Amino acid sequence: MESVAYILVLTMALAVLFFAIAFREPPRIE
Amino acid sequence: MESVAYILVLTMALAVLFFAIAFREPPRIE
Amino acid sequence: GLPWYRVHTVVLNDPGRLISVHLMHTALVAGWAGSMALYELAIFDSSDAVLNPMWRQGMFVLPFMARLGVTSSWNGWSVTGETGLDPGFWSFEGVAAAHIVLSGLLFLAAVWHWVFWDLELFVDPRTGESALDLPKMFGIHLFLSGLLCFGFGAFHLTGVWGPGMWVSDPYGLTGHVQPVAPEWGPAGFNPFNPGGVVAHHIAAGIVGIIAGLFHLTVRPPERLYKALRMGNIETVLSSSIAAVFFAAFVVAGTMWYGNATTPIELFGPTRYQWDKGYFQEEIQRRVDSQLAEGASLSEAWSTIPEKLAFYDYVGNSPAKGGLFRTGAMNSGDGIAQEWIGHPIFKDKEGRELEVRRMPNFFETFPVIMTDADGVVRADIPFRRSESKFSVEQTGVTVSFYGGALDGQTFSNPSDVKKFARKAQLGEGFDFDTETFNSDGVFRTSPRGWFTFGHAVFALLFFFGHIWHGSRTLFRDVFAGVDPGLEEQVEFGVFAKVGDLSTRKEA
Amino acid sequence: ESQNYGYKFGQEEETYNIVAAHGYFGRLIFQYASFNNSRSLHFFLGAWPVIGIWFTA
Amino acid sequence: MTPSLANFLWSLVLGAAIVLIPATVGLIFISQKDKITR
Amino acid sequence: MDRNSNPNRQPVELNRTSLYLGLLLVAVLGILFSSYFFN
Amino acid sequence: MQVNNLGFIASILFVLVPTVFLLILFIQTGK
Amino acid sequence: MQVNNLGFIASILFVLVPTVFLLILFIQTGK
Amino acid sequence: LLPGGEEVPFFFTVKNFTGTTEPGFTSINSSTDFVGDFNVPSYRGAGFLDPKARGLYTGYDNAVALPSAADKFRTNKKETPLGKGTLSLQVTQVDGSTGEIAGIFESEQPSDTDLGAKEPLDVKVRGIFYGRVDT
Amino acid sequence: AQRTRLGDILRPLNSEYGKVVPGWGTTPVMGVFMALFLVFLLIILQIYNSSLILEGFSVDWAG
Ligand code: CLA
Ligand code: CLA
Ligand code: CLA
Ligand code: CLA
Ligand code: CLA
Ligand code: CLA
Ligand SMILES: CC(C)=CCC/C(C)=C/CC/C(C)=C\CC/C(C)=C/CC/C(C)=C/CC/C(C)=C/CC/C(C)=C/CC/C(C)=C/CC/C(C)=C/CC1=CC(=O)C(C)=C(C)C1=O
Ligand SMILES: CCCCCCCCCCCCCCCC(=O)OC[C@H](CO[C@@H]1O[C@H](CS(=O)(=O)O)[C@@H](O)[C@H](O)[C@H]1O)OC(=O)CCCCCCCCCCCCCCC
Ligand SMILES: CC1=C(/C=C/C(C)=C/C=C/C(C)=C/C=C/C=C(C)/C=C/C=C(C)/C=C/C2=C(C)CCCC2(C)C)C(C)(C)CCC1
Ligand SMILES: CCCCCCCCCCCCO[C@@H]1O[C@H](CO)[C@@H](O[C@H]2O[C@H](CO)[C@@H](O)[C@H](O)[C@H]2O)[C@H](O)[C@H]1O
Ligand SMILES: [Ca+2]
Repeated sequence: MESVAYILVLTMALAVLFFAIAFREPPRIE
Repeated sequence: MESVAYILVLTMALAVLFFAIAFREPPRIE
Repeated sequence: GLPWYRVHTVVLNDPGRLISVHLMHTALVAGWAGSMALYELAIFDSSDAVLNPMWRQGMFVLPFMARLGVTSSWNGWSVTGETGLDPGFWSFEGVAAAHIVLSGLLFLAAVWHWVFWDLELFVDPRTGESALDLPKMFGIHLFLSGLLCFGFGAFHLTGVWGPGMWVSDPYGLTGHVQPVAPEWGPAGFNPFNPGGVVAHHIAAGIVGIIAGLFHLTVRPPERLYKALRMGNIETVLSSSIAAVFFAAFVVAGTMWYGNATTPIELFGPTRYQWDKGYFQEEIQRRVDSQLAEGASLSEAWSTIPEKLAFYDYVGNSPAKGGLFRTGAMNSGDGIAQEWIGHPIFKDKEGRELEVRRMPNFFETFPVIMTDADGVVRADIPFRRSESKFSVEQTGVTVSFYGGALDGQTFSNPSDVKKFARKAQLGEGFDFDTETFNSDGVFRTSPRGWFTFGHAVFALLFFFGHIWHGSRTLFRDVFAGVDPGLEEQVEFGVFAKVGDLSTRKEA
Repeated sequence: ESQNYGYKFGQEEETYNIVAAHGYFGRLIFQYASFNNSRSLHFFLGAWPVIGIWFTA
Repeated sequence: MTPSLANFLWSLVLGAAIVLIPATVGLIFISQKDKITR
Repeated sequence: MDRNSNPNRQPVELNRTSLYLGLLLVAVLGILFSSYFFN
Repeated sequence: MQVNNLGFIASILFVLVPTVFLLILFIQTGK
Repeated sequence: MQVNNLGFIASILFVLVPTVFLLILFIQTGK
Repeated sequence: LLPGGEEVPFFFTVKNFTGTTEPGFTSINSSTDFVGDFNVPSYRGAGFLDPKARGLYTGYDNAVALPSAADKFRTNKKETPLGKGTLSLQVTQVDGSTGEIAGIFESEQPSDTDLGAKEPLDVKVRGIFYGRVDT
Repeated sequence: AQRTRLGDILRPLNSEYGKVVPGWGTTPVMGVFMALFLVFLLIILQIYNSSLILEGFSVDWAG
């Protein structure tokens, strides 16, 4: 069942990549 | 090692009791 | 700000974000279905469809795939025991994959609908505010529900374009997916008739199409519009929660009692089959038929299939589990390996004796052996100071016919008492306990776990109906009563309760 | 916001309408089964489980 | 056609005729007689 | 298409008394159910 | 004692996840 | 596989505790 | 590959096959069935090394990665026993101009034991055959 | 309110918010259909309960 933990940490990393790209803090010139 | 989990949940409840008494939201008349 | 229990209320007047959260919920349900199927496939043992079927292994979503036509893996194996079968894409793995892809697509569509919340579709052109014509929405959704219901009945279940559904013999020995013709008579309301399920879906789909048309075309009466608050989406939430718990109570009942849609090869036997000796009576009928043809006892008992004897075992009854006895039934008694055969217990005077079987109610049960006319001839005594019918005292021997112990006779009271305790549980089986480290207490099947979940959810969803129905009907006083309300509530002032125009002035 | 923020600790006014409550409960059963006196009602609330627990003790 | 089917149909008829219909008739009658003056 | 700001947003609150009540509820539910989880 | 092998992780997560939810919501209050 | 019996709880807690710390600090930002 | 994902390697062979017919043959024709036995050597030779470098005439005789538990595994002792198989060659086509013969075969033989780690499975192989008989 | 092609196709299907038939409308026919539905649910419940036995089948796994 160690495969479940490996899939979970890899999925967490990929989901963080998705949210960090698609919902980044947008760069703004002020 | 199930005793560790039992001690932890009982300790968490007692600590919540301490913090809920000693550091409660103080009642104020406004 | 909002309390924690009211956070989702931000979508209440936001139809775009309401769609988004609906999409997200659906994405999560589809992703659960895919991931649960993948986990089950990662741990499913397909080597023995007789003594280790899916309901002994804790398989929850695999029987629902099996029910509607998906019976086979990519990796060779079918749940029907067949091998060498080509499912195409629609194996268990393909279905799980499709649900995972669907879940990803619905997640992406949720994201779009969250960001792009402010679509003009969602605004009344008369006013500027957001508005949903809920009766017209109902007509559209009911029409489509009727179309999908009719199509699932007429094409999928009939096999006209589709696989059909799981059907079986009454004793769960020959279960397979086949096309089913509808049954248009009163036997279409027999719950064990699959043709009744096909007829339902054709007729209710047709009625749903017709009712969709009415609801697409005819506006509500003003009395019903104001009475049921049809401009409030919470009224739809209340009535939908009501229909949903009705349906949940129904599926819990048809899971627990048995149905054409809950076959015993997929979910395990019912508790009522053990209660009435359903399988015992059939096995005995079959042996008696073979004895009437002229066979010997060993010959007659050897023709009983191991699957049929496996159904006649109390550890396969779903009323023997525990709330915190978790997992597969294989984690309980073990993985079943072989039927030991049928015991016949005889006393020293050659009276055949049957061990009284353990009922579903009893965690423990005394070992009692009665003769043909219901007289207790043997038992295992608790107190052996004044025992009169101990196995040792009555000279009980046991001979096995069929199975692993065929032709053997046991006379040691240790073995005879052990086989008596085995006969208490029904047909005796040899179990492998070291593979799953089985602890020796019975688990319930997927049938019992489904019934529990759905009975409990249905009961909790009654509260949700009453809560949301109340919040619909009492929305004007949700933040509190009017600051007056003194003369309206007094006794005798008005002829009608609460009606201001009916004042007596007396 | 939560309805509990409609009460201020130490406020002099009553936070609910006892007459509405009485007018509800005296129509739920009948008029004289309902307390119109808050002191009588609170006494009954105190007295009933105290007497019951005294008896079972 | 069975005795239990006949008893069910008679149950429908007598549930209407004993409970539902005279309650409906008496309620309509006493409502139209004992009206409220507004 | 424009990404317009949503006006239906509201802040969420959990006061300190509610936090103490929730933490106590969570702790006593753990106390109650831990023996059954261990079985 | 021969306890459930998932009992410890179930107990810790069953306590920890709502504890985390309450702490998150409390600390952000006043924003 | 005969893995460490504490490996699952160690991995989940080793991920979850700093994840919770970061989520707590992020959600309260702007107070 | 079997249904269930079990991969069965086996040493398909006709090594030292001796096969007799029924007596009373004056020719080779469509009724000639050579039924007999052949040797099946072990799938892995005695020079094969397992993933922990254990073998028969080479490699360790113990589990060196577990120094306090090195000799508690029965897989430390490798063996390569000689198995036996049955082969039926049924001739169905005889070209007497060139001495060519063709037909079908059914064969039964054990599978790979992986140096005696596991029990061999029974493998049945059916196919076709050709030969040239030198008159 | 942002316009989209699909929104323009779907717009007349969300344009009659609040439109009612005055008075009681079709409520009597609706009540008739609810009464027939209640009778249907009673029939299938009593069949499943074995309080209503019909010829041609038996409520059992064999049928
Ligand atoms: C293309 C669409 C599609 C298809 C073909 C499937 C197909 C399948 N799904 Mg998947 N599913 C889908 C979309 C789809 N799904 C979506 C969008 C979700 C997210 C909500 C899911 C979530 C999901 C779960 C959670 C599960 C499946 C499962 C399954 C399998 C069993 C289905 C079953 O028993 O249905 C049962 C469906 C019903 C009994 C429908 C009941 C509807 C009620 C009776 C009607 C309600 C009243 C009605 C509206 C009013 C009357 C109308 C009338 C008058 C006409 C099957 C392989 C199961 C499985 O085996 O998983 C691997 C399972 O557990 N699915
Ligand atoms: C030829 C036409 C035809 C045929 C053959 C069928 C055949 C069937 N219908 Mg369908 N039906 C049809 C047309 C048809 N229908 C049409 C035109 C409609 C109108 C759209 C319906 C609407 C309909 C509904 C709404 C239901 C059926 C059901 C059924 C099944 C009944 C057997 C069963 O399992 O009952 C079992 C179910 C019941 C006996 C109903 C239970 C009612 C409960 C007791 C009331 C609930 C009270 C409360 C909420 C519960 C609390 C209990 C407490 C202890 C907690 C069967 C497959 C039922 C079904 O699908 O069951 C799986 C069902 O519920 N039918
Ligand atoms: C209706 C839902 C449903 C049903 C019937 C089943 C049924 C089943 N599943 Mg599946 N499962 C589901 C949902 C469901 N599952 C979901 C959503 C997930 C994802 C988390 C899983 C993940 C899953 C896994 C990973 C496994 C199963 C397995 C199983 C089997 C064993 C069940 C078991 O041991 O439960 C035990 C249930 C309990 C001990 C009850 C716990 C309920 C808690 C204690 C209630 C808490 C009360 C609450 C705190 C009080 C509120 C407080 C108050 C203030 C309000 C069984 C066939 C197992 C199996 O055999 O797989 C083949 C298995 O390994 N399932
Ligand atoms: C389709 C079903 C459905 C839907 C769409 C809603 C929707 C809603 N409900 Mg209702 N409700 C339902 C069923 C439903 N409920 C049922 C079944 C019950 C009885 C248990 C209730 C009892 C109820 C109450 C008492 C209240 C609501 C409230 C609300 C509103 C805000 C809820 C919120 O912010 O939660 C936020 C919740 C959390 C942040 C934490 C919830 C943690 C739960 C306890 C466990 C998590 C569950 C798990 C993740 C998912 C499994 C559930 C699934 C198996 C069904 C929202 C309109 C509230 C309202 O009216 O506000 C105005 C309110 O006070 N509901
Ligand atoms: C304690 C039970 C209870 C209570 C207090 C309520 C209360 C409410 N319901 Mg719910 N409802 C219930 C059960 C309940 N309901 C059940 C079991 C269902 C079926 C699943 C529904 C379905 C439902 C819908 C669909 C709607 C409501 C609505 C409402 C609200 C308006 C009043 C109304 O329509 O009542 C409903 C009236 C009753 C429950 C009484 C009916 C009396 C029955 C018909 C007698 C029949 C006797 C029968 C022949 C006995 C034979 C059975 C035997 C053979 C087994 C209100 C909040 C409406 C709403 O939410 O508005 C915002 C709405 O749209 N209810
Ligand atoms: C549904 C069925 C039912 C119900 C409702 C009750 C109800 C009751 N039973 Mg009964 N009982 C039942 C079935 C039932 N029983 C059955 C089936 C049996 C047979 C198996 C019994 C056998 C039985 C016995 C033998 C006794 C009861 C007693 C009682 C009472 C217990 C409450 C009590 O004494 O509070 C009173 C309050 C207390 C005891 C609490 C004192 C608290 C102290 C003062 C402070 C403690 C502080 C704590 C340590 C720390 C606080 C936390 C924090 C501050 C640190 C209550 C009236 C008991 C009784 O009558 O008591 C006299 C009793 O002794 N019952
Ligand atoms: C046509 C057809 C078929 C329809 C039928 C209807 C019809 C037309 C018929 C007419 C005839 C008719 C109506 C009757 C005949 C039918 C019949 C015989 C009915 C049976 C009646 C029956 C089964 C009754 C038993 C159920 C019942 C309600 C029991 C009594 C309950 C009761 C007395 C409880 C109150 C007890 C009590 C101490 C009250 C206080 C409780 C309490 C502490 C509350 C707290 C509280 C109270 C307050 O006070 C306020 C303020 C506040 C703050 C507050 O906290
Ligand atoms: C155990 C206790 C039993 C309790 C029973 C007591 C009575 C229950 C009340 C029933 C209420 C039902 C809906 C409300 C009435 C209504 O629609 O408006 C009243 C309407 C229109 O009012 C008329 O309407 C006219 C115009 S319009 O239609 O309103 O626009 C208007 O001009 C006129 O003034 C007005 O009167 O009057 C009628 O036409 C009455 C029709 C009958 C009512 C339909 C109920 C359906 C149930 C059928 C059951 C049997 C079926 C058999 C199945 C096997
Ligand atoms: C993004 C994307 C994608 C992906 C997707 C994926 C990968 C997914 C998934 C998903 C998943 C994989 C999911 C899931 C889920 C799960 C769930 C949703 C669950 C749950 C839970 C619950 C709810 C439970 C609860 C409970 C408990 C905890 C215990 C007991 C009690 C109960 C049962 C209640 C793709 C590429 C395709 C496409 C593109 C996009
Ligand atoms: C969207 C796709 C992304 C990747 C997600 C897919 C993986 C998720 C888990 C589901 C896998 C289930 O698929 C199944 O897994 C098991 C476990 O390895 C495989 O089983 C394989 O290994 C086991 C033991 O290691 C052997 O006993 C078995 O003979 C062998 O075939 C099955 O051959 C495969 O069909
Ligand atoms: Ca004596």
